[PDB]
Amino acid sequence: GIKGIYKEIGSGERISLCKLAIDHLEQHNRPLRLAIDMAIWQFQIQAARGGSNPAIRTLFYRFVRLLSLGIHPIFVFDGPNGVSTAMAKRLIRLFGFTAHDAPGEAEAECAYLEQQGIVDAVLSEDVDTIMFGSRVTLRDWSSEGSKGGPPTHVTLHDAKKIAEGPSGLDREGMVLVALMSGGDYLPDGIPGCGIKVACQAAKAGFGKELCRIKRADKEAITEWKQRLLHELRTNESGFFRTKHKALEIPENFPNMEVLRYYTHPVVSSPATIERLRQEFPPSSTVDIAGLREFTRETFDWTFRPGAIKLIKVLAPGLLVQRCLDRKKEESTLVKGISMRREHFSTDATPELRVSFIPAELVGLDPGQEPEVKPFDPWQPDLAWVPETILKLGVPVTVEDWEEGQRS
DNA sequence: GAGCGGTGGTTGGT
DNA sequence: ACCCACCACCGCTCA
Ligand SMILES: [Cs+]
Ligand SMILES: [Mg+2]
Repeated sequence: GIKGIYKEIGSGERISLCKLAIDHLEQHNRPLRLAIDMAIWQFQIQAARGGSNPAIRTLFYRFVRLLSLGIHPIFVFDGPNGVSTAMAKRLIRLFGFTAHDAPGEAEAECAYLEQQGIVDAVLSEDVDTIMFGSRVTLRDWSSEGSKGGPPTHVTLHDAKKIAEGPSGLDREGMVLVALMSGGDYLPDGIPGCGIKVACQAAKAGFGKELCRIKRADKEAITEWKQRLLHELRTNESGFFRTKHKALEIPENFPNMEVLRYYTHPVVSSPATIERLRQEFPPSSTVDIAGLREFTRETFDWTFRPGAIKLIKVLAPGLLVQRCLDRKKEESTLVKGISMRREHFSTDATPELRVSFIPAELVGLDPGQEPEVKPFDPWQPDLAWVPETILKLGVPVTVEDWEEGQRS
């Protein structure tokens, strides 16, 4: 669920992470904060094959991507109300990211962080998060189009734009379409009533009128239900396309308790949100010797090769992350810039081509582990890094480069 | 989760 | 007793 929702609210805007991240960093003068439901991995991560722990491995590579976007993730886990939590939590930590346990459903807790200002956006499996208070929700972190390769884009959904848009659906309206047409907890709903007639009741306000009703008031329900049931068997207001005389409404319906599960979901306590306001983001500091230990054991990246490869794979990410904390000791991170580009894979975010020493940047020496065309972690390597990030961490190397081009 | 073609049911009109 | 378009529901397919 919700089956067929995107025909009503639109498919979302397909934008890249880079652009969302650098735009935010430009307007708000600090990195984008993202609550990531941990359910997105389950059925996207188990397609890698070979080696040791391919599921954990793609998680590893996506975390290195999150570093290179300069994004501050908080990773959210379902509570009591394939990829292993323990592992995963340990790797979230080695990367200097944050792991958060929801009291109840992760989707609900995410939306709640966003609406409390702990994060600026939710990245989820779908837009269920909108029924839960979400305003800016992402889905489908994935390669762009048929270009089969790097996962660079997400699909962005904007609750305020949807509610104003052709479908008019808002949080209270969708919730009504979930009750009748089916959701996670009540996959049935009103039998025989699907998305098209449910969206027609939502734009007739029936979703507002019910989310405003307490469950105690029993008198108010019947007036609402009898009213709704009457427009259904008659279509007196023209609320719908046709008339549904045989569309049976169950006695239980509406199930307020299931309704309340959306309108007042089990989310963290106020004290938890307070703790979060002060502890997130934390000191984003990647544990280098920790990742080394992890990768040797988890991925069988053993001895010098493994060390080399961990250096190559993590150095561009560590450069971005170092830039956003930070005579000319800018050189400790960047040796030079060679070129500029506004590539479509970032919706044309300006990038500069930075030269750097991988092994020096990471801090590992491969000669201190056993030795058993090639990549030399002491030669310069070259990454494309967003300009806006370079001007914050290495301002004078950008200026020098900028003067070189004028000349 | 989401798309897609099929199937069977409801409505309004032939 | 038929069509007709629309819809809702099913089963499969890809992750
Ligand atoms: Cs239904
Ligand atoms: Mg869901």
